[PDB]
Amino acid sequence: SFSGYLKLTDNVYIKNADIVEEAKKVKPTVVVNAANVYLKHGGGVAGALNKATNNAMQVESDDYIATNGPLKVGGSCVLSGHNLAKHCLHVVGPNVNKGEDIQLLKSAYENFNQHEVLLAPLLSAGIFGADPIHSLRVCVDTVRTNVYLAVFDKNLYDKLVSSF
Ligand SMILES: C[C@@H](Nc1ncnc2[nH]ccc12)[C@@H]1CCOC1
Repeated sequence: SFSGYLKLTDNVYIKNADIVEEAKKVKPTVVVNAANVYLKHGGGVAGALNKATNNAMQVESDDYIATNGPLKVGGSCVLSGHNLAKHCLHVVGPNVNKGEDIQLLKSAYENFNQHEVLLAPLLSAGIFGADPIHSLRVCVDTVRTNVYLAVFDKNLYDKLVSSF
């Protein structure tokens, strides 16, 4: 049901799109959230996905943290996808603006290998402060399952494709 994606490799595809609008159209099995360790969905992809769930994602996430404590940087958890997907895979990439080790980006992408197909953003890019060209290269060299990347910024999408 994914449409309009450019094929980059055997298993990685990319499109200039808002991941929230893509999830509402496709209703995939798994949508990836660019989470932080506390699952506090304030801005970027996380704030946008949470708003589309009418804050149900944040209520579920607060119950998960009250029970389990915070995630690790590089880690993940599977929660409901609410009205957007069957499941949401909350993945924590390193936030370079907070001094987190960029080597953890490969560990973050390894979480995608537990799922046959995913709709996802570029981890650690945008407000997380890492170089998006590096994030796409780590994605391609780490993920083996089928990943559909939605990149919101038009200008960054064009740069990612033309430098691939
Ligand atoms: C990390 C990434 N943020 C998003 N990529 C996809 N869907 C999104 N929806 C809300 C944010 C968002 C970068 C910021 C703009 O494009 C690249």
